[PDB]
Amino acid sequence: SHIIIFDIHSEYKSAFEIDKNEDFNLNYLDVEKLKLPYWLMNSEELETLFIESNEQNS
Amino acid sequence: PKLSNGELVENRQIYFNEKLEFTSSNTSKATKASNGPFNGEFNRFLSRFETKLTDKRL
Repeated sequence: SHIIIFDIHSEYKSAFEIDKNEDFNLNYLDVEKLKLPYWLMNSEELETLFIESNEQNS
Repeated sequence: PKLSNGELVENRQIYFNEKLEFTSSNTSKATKASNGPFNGEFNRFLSRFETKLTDKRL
């Protein structure tokens, strides 16, 4: 069974966090543990991240 | 149009064969170079278009 949850303001962590003896491994990817290599980005997202906005860049 | 290697362009058709490097801009009277009418206006267009060209699911 495969489920993916993109939860802004995380709330469903408790709903699936049953006791450890029940053997239900939960992969809690939070901002601290999240590993997104920036070099995988494409043109649009690279420009959005670095070039920014709010200015007529020279 | 003036090439980087002190060369003028007579016919605007050598662009199709390859990519050319031009001389930088300056305001000195002896060596005066001005930006072209379409200089730097196709930046995002070039980025998106090259993104289209690179991907080969199409």
